[PDB]
Amino acid sequence: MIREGDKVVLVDPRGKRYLITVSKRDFHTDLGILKLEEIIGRNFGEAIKSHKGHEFKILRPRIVDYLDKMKRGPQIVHPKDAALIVAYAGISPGDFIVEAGVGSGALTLFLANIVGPEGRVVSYEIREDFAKLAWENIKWAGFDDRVTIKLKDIYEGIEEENVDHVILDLPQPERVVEHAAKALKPGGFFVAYTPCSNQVMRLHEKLREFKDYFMKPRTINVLVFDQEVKKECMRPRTTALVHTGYITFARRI
Amino acid sequence: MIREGDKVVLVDPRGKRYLITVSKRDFHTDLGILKLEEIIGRNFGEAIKSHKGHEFKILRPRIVDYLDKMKRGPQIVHPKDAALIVAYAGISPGDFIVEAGVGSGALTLFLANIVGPEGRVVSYEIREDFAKLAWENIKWAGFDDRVTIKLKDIYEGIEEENVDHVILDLPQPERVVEHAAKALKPGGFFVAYTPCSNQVMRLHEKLREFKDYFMKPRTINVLVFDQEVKKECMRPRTTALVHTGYITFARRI
Amino acid sequence: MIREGDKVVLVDPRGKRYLITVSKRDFHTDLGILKLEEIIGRNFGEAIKSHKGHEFKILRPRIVDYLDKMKRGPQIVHPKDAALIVAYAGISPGDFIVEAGVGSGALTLFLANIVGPEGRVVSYEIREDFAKLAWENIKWAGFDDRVTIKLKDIYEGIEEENVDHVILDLPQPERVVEHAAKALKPGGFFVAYTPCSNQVMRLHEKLREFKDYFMKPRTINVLVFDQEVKKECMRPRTTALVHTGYITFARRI
Amino acid sequence: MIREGDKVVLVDPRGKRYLITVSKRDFHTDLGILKLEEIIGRNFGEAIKSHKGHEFKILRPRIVDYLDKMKRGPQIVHPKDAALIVAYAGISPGDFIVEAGVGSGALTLFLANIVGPEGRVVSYEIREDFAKLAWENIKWAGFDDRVTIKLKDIYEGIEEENVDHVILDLPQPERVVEHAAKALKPGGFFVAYTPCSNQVMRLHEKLREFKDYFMKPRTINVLVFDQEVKKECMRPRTTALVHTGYITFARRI
Ligand SMILES: Nc1ncnc2c1ncn2[C@@H]1O[C@H](CSCC[C@H](N)C(=O)O)[C@@H](O)[C@H]1O
Ligand SMILES: Nc1ncnc2c1ncn2[C@@H]1O[C@H](CSCC[C@H](N)C(=O)O)[C@@H](O)[C@H]1O
Ligand SMILES: Nc1ncnc2c1ncn2[C@@H]1O[C@H](CSCC[C@H](N)C(=O)O)[C@@H](O)[C@H]1O
Ligand SMILES: Nc1ncnc2c1ncn2[C@@H]1O[C@H](CSCC[C@H](N)C(=O)O)[C@@H](O)[C@H]1O
Repeated sequence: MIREGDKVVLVDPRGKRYLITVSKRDFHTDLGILKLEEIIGRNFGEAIKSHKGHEFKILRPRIVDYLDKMKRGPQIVHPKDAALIVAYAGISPGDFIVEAGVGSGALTLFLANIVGPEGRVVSYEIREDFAKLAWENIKWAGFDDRVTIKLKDIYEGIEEENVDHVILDLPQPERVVEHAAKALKPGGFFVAYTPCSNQVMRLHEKLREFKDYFMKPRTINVLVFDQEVKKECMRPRTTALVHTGYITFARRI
Repeated sequence: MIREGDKVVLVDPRGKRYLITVSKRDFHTDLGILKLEEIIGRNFGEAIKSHKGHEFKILRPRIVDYLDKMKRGPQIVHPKDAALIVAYAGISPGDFIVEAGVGSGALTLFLANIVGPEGRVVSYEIREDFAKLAWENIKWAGFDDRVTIKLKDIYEGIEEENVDHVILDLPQPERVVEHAAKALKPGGFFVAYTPCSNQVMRLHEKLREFKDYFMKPRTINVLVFDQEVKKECMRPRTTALVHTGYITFARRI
Repeated sequence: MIREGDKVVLVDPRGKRYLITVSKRDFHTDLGILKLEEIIGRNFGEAIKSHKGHEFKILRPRIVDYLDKMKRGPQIVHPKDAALIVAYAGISPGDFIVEAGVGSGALTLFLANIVGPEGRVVSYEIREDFAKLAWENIKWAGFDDRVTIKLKDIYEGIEEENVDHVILDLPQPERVVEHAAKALKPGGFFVAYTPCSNQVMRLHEKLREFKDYFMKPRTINVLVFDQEVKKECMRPRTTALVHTGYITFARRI
Repeated sequence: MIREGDKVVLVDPRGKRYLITVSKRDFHTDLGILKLEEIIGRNFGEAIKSHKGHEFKILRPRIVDYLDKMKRGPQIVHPKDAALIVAYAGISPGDFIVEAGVGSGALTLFLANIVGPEGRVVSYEIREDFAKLAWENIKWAGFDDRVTIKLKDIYEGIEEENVDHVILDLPQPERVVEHAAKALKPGGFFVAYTPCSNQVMRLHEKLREFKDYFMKPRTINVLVFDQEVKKECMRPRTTALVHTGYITFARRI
């Protein structure tokens, strides 16, 4: 039951993915021209061929596909870091999240998927060009129902009340700690992602000032090694992404 | 609206958590005796005092509290590893998951929380004492509605059809690859956690045999460093958990 | 040609080492009493037996044995860190090194071994109990000929001239930068080991002030993983020493 | 007393090094032409200028400069790995080392520097073009006195006797274990560098066969992180070299 306007992932013989809207149009590939209207009426698992006879397999888009093919700026939160945010703050279906700044919306997409259609994410942003980019990513991924972008400076305050988590990727998360203490419910998490150890120190100094409002904070950083596994040789990949940012957690009350 | 039989987390002045069922009983602490009936009628955020005048703050249990206080055996999947499984396989609210072996239920609790009340997890297990331990953990955490434990050897087959993910923490995941190829929907993930590099090699040799059923597999391992952040000194903690297991992902067709 | 008063390493059937001075005495072990005079006249490679028949093999002490069996306080420079100091600063036979503070002498032993009998290490120290501990370790290891300990505060100056390397494990290495610029020959290294990232920042600010005296500084930290290699399972050891200190290098002129 | 035919390091205003032989020639640079005869008669620490007025400072070449500027092939042992070899096997001035294969001579240069003018390194090699490349590097660095290259296959045997260390960067170090057991003195080290975990497993199986000849083997791998230290931000460098090879040590008797 694939209809016109539906999104679909096409998979190459090389295993390359193309995330595509189904329409009566020509799609130009590396490996020939695809007649997209052929997809209509077909099912996931089936395939289409280019004019050169190369086969493209049809998959339902998953969160991994939207995240991988998203339009982005240079600074995003990596899936490995979003993964640890979700895990250590216990982010759950139905949660209400305040986040800032929205950026390209990578973290936002990840979180919106996790809280599900009855959860909510409100993301503050001060750059209208990034707000627009993120909004387009979020509509494209199908999460406009649960995510709202505000063009507003979160250092001036958080309008929301009884929130589950306040999640920051901002230059100065210490300017949000007081607002978060008021906005968060008992047991909710304050979480901040910060590239520099200078940021971590300034954040911790603020959290110490607010020690009657939070449990003991914890700061981590995560590294993921890829393994090269061939018939005659397993070893880690030679180079890795070794640093993106520190992640600090503080539980309210 | 805290009623009798409700679960509650009590937080120490030291920040220690006690995950408790509310009844009219006496609770014995490090810091004196608590009269749990006093919790009844109270609200989250409020507090109770021990007979020695020590204050215990009252929180709603979150997934982090269940995971942290769970009854466990010596071999569990760590939250950092569960986090990366969820992230790289795109595990989402409503998903249908086959898992084995259930173990103590740690990975199962984590996944059950992510898939939500309309998702499902079916966990196979061959040791009835672990099946019982996991079942008691899952009922305690409130997930009996969405998780089912089967006392059955998954090497003999997977009954389920059109599953989103098959997720393994088993000595021999290569003996499940064919069953998973049949059970998984197009685009679903096979994921296996394995402590030893020998397991990774055997698994990859099997996935190569089934290269027509899966995209190119990926194997990772994740390390999380804790930071020590004091007024005058920030540095990583001296010692870390540096290895638990490798994680392999292969996407179906 | 093993004589009385020689030092010798005795190796257990379990592979445990005992670094011992050969005299006509009784040595009490886990595995029985050893008659040490029986070593006299023997050669390296041969063995002695305890009164319970357990065999102790006789080796010549190497630097690894002195380092491993040295009397120490709680804060030393680890061999892995000393290794990188030697490597990245190009520490060589015949070099003249100024070091501070001596501590237990661990770094000093390592460096003294590398510069050889014609190199020299001068180590400054302000605590006389540590100066004595280090001196006893250095005499025991046979390096009194090339190492001198000074009971003097290196923040007040370095007397030495045309030195190859100034090597610091001190709370405030920035108070030594100016003295080191004067003491070092052209192309010599300033090197500083520091546990905290706050120390690294203060040091780098000082080195920026002295940017006309040094090349661009480099700061590293080193992690060594142990592998567990059994017949049926290879994997990294579960836990590791993941942080000791950062190491900063700056080459003079 | 810089005379003609001497080697010198020239340092750029940008901090770039040029390792050069002093002759009456013209040296063409990025920053103008250098009249190299001007160096004659001068001292280390002084400078030459290009015709364009840019200053090049004069340093004595150190092992770090030879290692950094060496002509190499694609596969060398990294200084961090050579560092741990030296450290954990206790490689010392005066040692006699057998090494294979010589490669580009990077490990050989490192080791030759450590053993000093009275130590010896004998390196076996089976490819004549690499033997020649290494020989040219070793003569250039000034170590022809202490290093000998043999065009010979070390799997056929080690001619040398009472050696301190046998040091391997070979596809199959297990084919050398028996020869090393015979060649090594009591307490000498067998050391092997291997990129793949499969090599580590085959090597350990051979060392278990020879367990009456060696103490318990140890396998490590080393990672060095670079830190970025700017006035307003300290953080690890984003990317790192995360794997080169494992290093296995076994002490003879
Ligand atoms: N005070 C503030 N309030 C709201 N947004 C802010 C802010 N200060 C900075 N920002 C925004 O925060 C963003 C940091 S980049 C955030 C990237 C995002 N986490 C992603 O994964 O795609 C920038 O877009 C910046 O404009
Ligand atoms: N073939 C098989 N089918 C089902 N369970 C199996 C199995 N082989 C081993 N097991 C079970 O797999 C488990 C591995 S320990 C699993 C721990 C779990 N992931 C947690 O986080 O708590 C054991 O309980 C073992 O009994
Ligand atoms: N200004 C100063 N001058 C000389 N020594 C100093 C000093 N400030 C601190 N110290 C000494 O520096 C030492 C730091 S611990 C050094 C450990 C040593 N690197 C080892 O490996 O064993 C202490 O012994 C302290 O007493
Ligand atoms: N059996 C054998 N005997 C001697 N050399 C061998 C050998 N098998 C392989 N080799 C050589 O071993 C080398 C591996 S590359 C060694 C690189 C070297 N450690 C460096 O740092 O520069 C190659 O030059 C190869 O020709």
